Amino acid sequence: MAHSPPGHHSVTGRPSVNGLALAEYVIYRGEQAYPEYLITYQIMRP
Amino acid sequence: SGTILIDLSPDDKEFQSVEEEMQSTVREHRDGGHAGGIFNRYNILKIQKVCNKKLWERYTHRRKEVSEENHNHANERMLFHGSPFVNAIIHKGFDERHAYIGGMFGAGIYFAENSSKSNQYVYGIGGGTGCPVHKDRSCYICHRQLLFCRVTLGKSFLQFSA
Ligand SMILES: O=c1[nH]c(-c2ccc(C(F)(F)F)cc2)nc2c([N+](=O)[O-])cccc12
Ligand SMILES: [Zn+2]
Repeated sequence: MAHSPPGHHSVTGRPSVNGLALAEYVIYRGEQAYPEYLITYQIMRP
Repeated sequence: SGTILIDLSPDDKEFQSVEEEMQSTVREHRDGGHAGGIFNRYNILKIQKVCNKKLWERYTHRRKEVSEENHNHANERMLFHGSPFVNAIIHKGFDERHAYIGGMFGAGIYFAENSSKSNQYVYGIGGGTGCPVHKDRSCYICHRQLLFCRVTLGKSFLQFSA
């Protein structure tokens, strides 16, 4: 696992071509996330 | 491990607000459904609260350290995470073994605002070979699992991604 850029705790991937896409995020320390909900699902055929 | 899973009732406001975030953040993907399958919505079968005192205290300790480095602002978000290692994460927490070595922003742990983005990683990088039963990345039968996670961003480095 790499380090976050100096002076930063995470990276934000800002959508920059796809106008509809939401952001993605990267942390470099496992302690900075807690898995609060487990969602069991199926994708639905349109 | 110390982890218990508590089932939420569909009548519980917490079940309903987590389901809405899952359903409302589906988008179309540039791969036309290659990785995660073709769909506009989910059939939610179950939502469980992940309860682990030790993992929670590990998270809140780190959150206080970040907050004190960032003018008392943790910059906490609720984000999706899809992984073949979801069962190891709920028991042992996130660590370097859950990192995406080849990710666009280097070796880290990736989260998404779009539930359908996290859905692309449930069966591995690029959807791997799809469900273990039918080898189908667009399987409509097999049960899938995602995590909805509490994530401390603190001071986040902004990468514009064209
Ligand atoms: O929810 C997400 N999960 C994963 C992922 C990647 C690799 C692994 C594995 F190598 F351990 F198998 C496990 C999970 N990657 C994401 C990305 N991304 O582009 O990395 C963007 C947005 C969300 C996610
Ligand atoms: Zn299947």
